Amino acid sequence: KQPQNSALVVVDVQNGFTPGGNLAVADADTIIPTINQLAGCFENVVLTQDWHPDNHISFAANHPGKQPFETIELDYGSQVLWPKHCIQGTHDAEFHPDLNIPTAQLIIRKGFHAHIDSYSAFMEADHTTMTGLTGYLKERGIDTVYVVGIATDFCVAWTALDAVKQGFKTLVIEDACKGIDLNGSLEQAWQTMQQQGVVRIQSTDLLN
Amino acid sequence: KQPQNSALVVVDVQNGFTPGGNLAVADADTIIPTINQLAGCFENVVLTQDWHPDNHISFAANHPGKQPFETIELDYGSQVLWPKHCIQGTHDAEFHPDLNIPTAQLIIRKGFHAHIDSYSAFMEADHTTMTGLTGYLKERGIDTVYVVGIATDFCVAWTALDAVKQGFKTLVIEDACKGIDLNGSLEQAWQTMQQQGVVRIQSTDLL
Ligand SMILES: O=C(O)c1cccnc1
Ligand SMILES: O=C(O)c1cccnc1
Ligand SMILES: [Zn+2]
Ligand SMILES: [Zn+2]
Repeated sequence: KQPQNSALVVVDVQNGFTPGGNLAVADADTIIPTINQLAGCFENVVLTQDWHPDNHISFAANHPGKQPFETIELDYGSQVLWPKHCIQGTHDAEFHPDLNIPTAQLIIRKGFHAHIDSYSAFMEADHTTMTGLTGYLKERGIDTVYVVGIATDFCVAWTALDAVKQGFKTLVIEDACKGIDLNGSLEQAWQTMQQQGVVRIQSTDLLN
Repeated sequence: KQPQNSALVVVDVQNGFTPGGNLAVADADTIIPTINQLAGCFENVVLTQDWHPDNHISFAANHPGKQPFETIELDYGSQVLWPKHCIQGTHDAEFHPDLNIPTAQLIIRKGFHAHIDSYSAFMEADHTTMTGLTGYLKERGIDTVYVVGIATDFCVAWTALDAVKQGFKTLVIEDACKGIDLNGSLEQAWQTMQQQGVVRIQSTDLL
């Protein structure tokens, strides 16, 4: 069992990002059993939820003339636009029915500001609005974060990279993640994470 | 329309503490519509969930020869013993079906250490284990906390009192709360809360 100063952060294991959902990442449901097992290795487990209002600025539907998977320039920089997904209170937003972590101690929703996305569970896309997560973990005596979930190259990568920025020892458990790979995002995410000192590990490194 | 520096904390609006549940507080379902309406006044809304393992020390069932509602002495002081309630993953632990706050931004579970209760969403019964809530709220720029839910004299009172300890301006919205009143606990929880400068308001004051 991992020590009290470690937490597992389970990123967006939601209907919306799994097969059948509005932004389904192929095979993303196959990581769930590994995640359920990993969470049993940990004393401390947080789960995140993309939690968008219908009018969110990340939906291509809210920008005249723009299509899913196009990028647009916002006050805070480049924003990829998406199909509508994980809208607050909808089926798409719920956790995947295979997810089974009764010991989870926190559920932190993100992306709820209409005008600011938040792939990261730690900081919003404006690079300035802090979500509360850093404060929560530090108060609990947590100094080490392992990140799993969906998508590797968006919410997992940005959560991991913000965890580093905020002072956490950060690791990503690769086989408990699944990626989208838009215009080469997946390899770039791995390169950036590795440059910034995120440790790339496999589930077998913890379970055995 | 409350400013960004204020948050509504919704305490344990769960099947377990409402009519039908394992630790049912009479009429406690009746506060839910007011709560739903109040959440609509706030930018920032946090929900709490009592979240006990089956093994939990607060259950009478785990102390042979003790009865629900009797008090025993633990390491950290007095502990009321209860019916089994709000066990992790069970129907009893779930939010009440009438609760409707899609804008809620956090759900914090408490009471999950087998050996330590946690009526308060800020600090556990041992007076020392901090739950993370203080840091989360301070990080978000929140300095004022309004508290609603169940029970007025336990999880609501302790949450409010710990919030004061931690430096928040603290209010409790009386008609959006419901109590248990064990041996005078209700009137006393109000006394203590006011002595400590918790503001007692009514939903109509906010709405
Ligand atoms: O990585 C995610 O979970 C994600 C991807 C696209 C949009 N919103 C969230
Ligand atoms: O106030 C509460 O929610 C409460 C009351 C008794 C036991 N556990 C929690
Ligand atoms: Zn999103
Ligand atoms: Zn309890």
